[PDB]
Amino acid sequence: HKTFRIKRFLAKKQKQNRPIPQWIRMKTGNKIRYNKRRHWRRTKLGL
Amino acid sequence: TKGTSSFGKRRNKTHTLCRRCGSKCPAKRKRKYNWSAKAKRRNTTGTGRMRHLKIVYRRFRHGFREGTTPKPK
Amino acid sequence: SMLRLQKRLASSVLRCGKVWLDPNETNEIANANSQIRKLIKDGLIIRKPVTVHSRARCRKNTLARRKGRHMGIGKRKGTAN
Amino acid sequence: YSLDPENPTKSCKSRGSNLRVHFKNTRETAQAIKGMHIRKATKYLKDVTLKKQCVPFRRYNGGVGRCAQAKQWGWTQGRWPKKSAEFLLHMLKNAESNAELKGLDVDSLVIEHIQVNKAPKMRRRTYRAHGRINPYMSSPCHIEMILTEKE
RNA sequence: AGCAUAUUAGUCAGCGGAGGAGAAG
RNA sequence: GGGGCCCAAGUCCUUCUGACGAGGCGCCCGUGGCGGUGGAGGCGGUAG
RNA sequence: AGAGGCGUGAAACCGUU
RNA sequence: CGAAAGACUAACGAACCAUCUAGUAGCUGGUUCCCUCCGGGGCCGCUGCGGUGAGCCUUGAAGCCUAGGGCGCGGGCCCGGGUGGAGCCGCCGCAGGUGCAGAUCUUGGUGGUAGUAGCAAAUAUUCAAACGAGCUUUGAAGGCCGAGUGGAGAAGGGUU
RNA sequence: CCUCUGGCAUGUUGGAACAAUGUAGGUAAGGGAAGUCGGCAAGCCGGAUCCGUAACUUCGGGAUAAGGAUUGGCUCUAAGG
RNA sequence: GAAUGGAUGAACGAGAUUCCCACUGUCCCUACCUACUAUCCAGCGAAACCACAGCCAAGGGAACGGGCUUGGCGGAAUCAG
RNA sequence: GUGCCAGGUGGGGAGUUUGACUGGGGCGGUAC
RNA sequence: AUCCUUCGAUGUCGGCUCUUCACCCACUAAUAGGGAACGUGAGCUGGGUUUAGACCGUCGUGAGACAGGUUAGUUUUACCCUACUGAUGAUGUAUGUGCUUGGCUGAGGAGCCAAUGGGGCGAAGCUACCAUCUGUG
RNA sequence: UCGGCUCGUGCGUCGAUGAAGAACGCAGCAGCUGCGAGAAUUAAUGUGAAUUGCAGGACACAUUGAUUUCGCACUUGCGGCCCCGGGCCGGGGCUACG
Repeated sequence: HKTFRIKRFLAKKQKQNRPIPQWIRMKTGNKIRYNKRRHWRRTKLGL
Repeated sequence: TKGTSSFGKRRNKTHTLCRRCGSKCPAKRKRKYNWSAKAKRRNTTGTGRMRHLKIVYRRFRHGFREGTTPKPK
Repeated sequence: SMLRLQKRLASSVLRCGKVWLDPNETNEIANANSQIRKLIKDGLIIRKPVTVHSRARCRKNTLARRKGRHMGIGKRKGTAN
Repeated sequence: YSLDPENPTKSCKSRGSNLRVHFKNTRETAQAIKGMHIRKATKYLKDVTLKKQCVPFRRYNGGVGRCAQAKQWGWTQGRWPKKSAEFLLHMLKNAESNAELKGLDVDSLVIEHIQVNKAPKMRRRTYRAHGRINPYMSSPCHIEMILTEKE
């Protein structure tokens, strides 16, 4: 039992839980080395 | 049994997401107070997109001109 | 190697818990990721019989108690009523 | 390296970093095998893995039990660190492969130098009464060895 | 050097209303 | 009142260096003596 | 690279000679 | 709010949050260089500014290391050597967020303890084979759960 | 308590040994609370069937008071639709 | 000391007290057995605490020292308690 | 009844105070 | 009596164990008196005493007080150093056998499960002033 | 040291034509940032041959020419009025208070 808004929030939170693309490490001024990753057990969503 | 045992009975949410401020602010006016300047600066004009005020600044720098175009080639 | 998927599918298809995978056909199994029915038909995976729980002892004592045995003062735990 | 080889031509080296094996056990085992002929060291480490020969624990011997085999070393405390022995066996295999790569005589190699340094510690956590959290730290080690020809 | 008038102070917090200044005149 | 595009003069000789330094001509411009370029008045700039 | 995904690189502490 | 214990009010004889607030304290703790005199002097030291040194420096600045040579009663300083790679210092003045061993000081790092305490609630594992560099899987035994250690949902989680 | 359907691998490991002290269980001759602040804990009783049951009482109770006997296996008899 | 209630009186009470029966390792007086630890090993691996440390006698001393004084003396590294 | 003032009542509530010396402090005492 | 030490804590009565007192009963040969931080709580226990609940008496207008009585009331940590007890070492050429309950293996023969199913008898070993062993110039 | 702090100067411009703020979405291959279903930007003007982590723009040589959601209600719940198209479905415009 979910609402549409909760489900959309969950979908957005799911689409953000991926590693960075590797080619971004090759850019000219890149300071990132890895991804704000979230684990369902380690950290809980704001609900 | 007021500690660990009582923490297991946590099933019903007091709060949910707000439709105006998005936090988990029905009064027409916004909730803001002078005794928390940190809270005031966490949400103020400039912490968002300003998707209308920046254009206002750009148009002020030229006198709010409208109905004209740069001279055609 | 690991046959968890094959055993789970075999249990679901056979409607049992009781699944016997042939210990010698471990390579003809493990490439049946969907085919479990085909392996059932040729006997490579079988349904084992139910472990026996006979009622012969129960029937024999029930007959003995019909004749009237094990029903004395020393065998009663409840009141008459 | 520390203590560069005296005769660099007739010598080989082996190295390893951030080895997740206990520093203290490794240090004791390396001190036990130092100066040995490479065949003798290999046999000794296999015996350690088989509980046939001991490793004397001389400095980090707090609470270490006593064994009849430690008497071979003039010591009372000894153990059989399996992981340290297997790591050192790997490193010696690499060292003798390097020696073969340079045309050295492996059957006459002696462990001239060996050194175990502490590596950066690895963090985990353990949970303690009354809602506390304490560190559970791995103490890995760097290891280096230099084998030199002597006969 | 306690404390009640006093002081802190018409100040902090609270409410309402602006302008490019306001208010005043 | 805005916006845009421009406008002086060494990369000279020897030499150090991994590559605006040093020694000379002090040479050249100067109403022009901050930044970049592998310690610069002699690329953007600056003055007018 | 006695600069190796990191300028220099002290002390506490440890290994080895 | 309390069938009353000042009990409970998100781990209470007046909740929690922010502000007033750096609240006040005759009270506890700490309060940083040297020498001299009685019972002031620092060709001591740090950071920056005005002047000056036709000062120093990639033919190597600062910083750091050093069982090297020295100076000073000392605060300290000079030189040798190393490694380091880009700036720095003397003198005359000016200025200050200017010198630490303490404060159950703040932050960060690291020891001995120590390969130590320990990895002991819920009866229990064994044989063979397979993959593989090296408690998993399969088969066979022996066991356990027996208002379940079974099969399904609600709340919660959010892709597990 | 034991089993079948279903499920699991002994609950953050394993091996060797079987010292003390411990935690959790079991037994103990003769005595029987002498122990201890105190029979603490732990041990006696315990189910059914047939007998029997005091003081006192608000006549409801007390009451499973207290106390005694019996209980297996097997083969029958009688009764109960 | 009399609804700041006085007195009593069955049933009831994880309420306080005394005695008796029965029972028993509570005790005389301890012993043995089982399981899990502890123990040793492989793997893994904390914390509390810490001026410096860590053998005594007496003396004096902030009137009970570990160090000071005078004596006694003192022998690596450890393990289980 | 309401508005304003006046008198009473008002630990229901508010704020505050409840000396010093002293063979510890309190009681006593006054050597205040 | 004093207030020198300790109030950023030296655990506090008694008993028990090991190297209050009083009164009475009995035995004994005698049932002497004391100290060791009123020896001894990381040795125990927690009856007393010194929190918070509650009752009574007295006192107080009251909130409350009472070396006045009553009842119920969490006793933490050693793995460090030393001391001590022991231990290495250093220097110096019968699950046995019957019986038995419930269940299970189709029955029997045979067995198993019930964290040792219960019970009888019981080898070895261990062990008791619960020894018909020894104890000195 | 592409950041702060402090001082000074000029200006001093939000919103029902719907703001500040929030949500969601948008790139050939998460965040920040930039944008709004025309979504990593369209047009115009100036500038002038790049963008770049990776191949992928015929860049007319007049190098035109590279560089949404936040009438009644808040569950996408339920309407009403007028038009348009397709045969009830879809589209557009309206419908807050003072």
